[PDB]
Amino acid sequence: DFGLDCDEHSTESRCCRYPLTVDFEAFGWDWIIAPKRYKANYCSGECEPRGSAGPCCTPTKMSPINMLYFNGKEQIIYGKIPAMVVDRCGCS
Amino acid sequence: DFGLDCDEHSTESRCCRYPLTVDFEAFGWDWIIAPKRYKANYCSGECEFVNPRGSAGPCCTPTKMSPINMLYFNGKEQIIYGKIPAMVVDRCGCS
Repeated sequence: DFGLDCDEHSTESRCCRYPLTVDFEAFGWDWIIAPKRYKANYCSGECEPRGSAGPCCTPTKMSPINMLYFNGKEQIIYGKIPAMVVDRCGCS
Repeated sequence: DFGLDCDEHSTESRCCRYPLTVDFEAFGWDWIIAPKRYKANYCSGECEFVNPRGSAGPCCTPTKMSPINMLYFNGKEQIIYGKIPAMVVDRCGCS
């Protein structure tokens, strides 16, 4: 099947996926040209190398984003950065 | 911190650190010279509260991990000696 999606107003106790904007500009990371901002989302809820065996509401599928940024050497980098967007949440 | 250690068959519900041996020789990775076997451990237990991780809910996860040095083949009479990061769980906690 699929993962569950929730808003800030859900009274959902199970492993669910919530919206979240990651703001690089707000972090102050100005070496990042684009994007200044993107939708990352996150996982939260209960479940009835990485060293965790216990079930946990974790991203079960993530997708990359393309970024444009400085290394400060008059060197601008355009790259595909993996695992930046939580597309789906589930337990282990 | 929240560093509890448990052995197997422990009666424990809280976030604890359990033993686990990773055994390259028994697994058959004969290209791995050393270590043949090492203590990796893992985290397990419940966590109460009243970017490429993207998890907010509390979870029993390693709060500290350490590397191991490995000696292995690429099969070209090429033996590689390197520091391999995050291979040993040293401590477990909720965050």
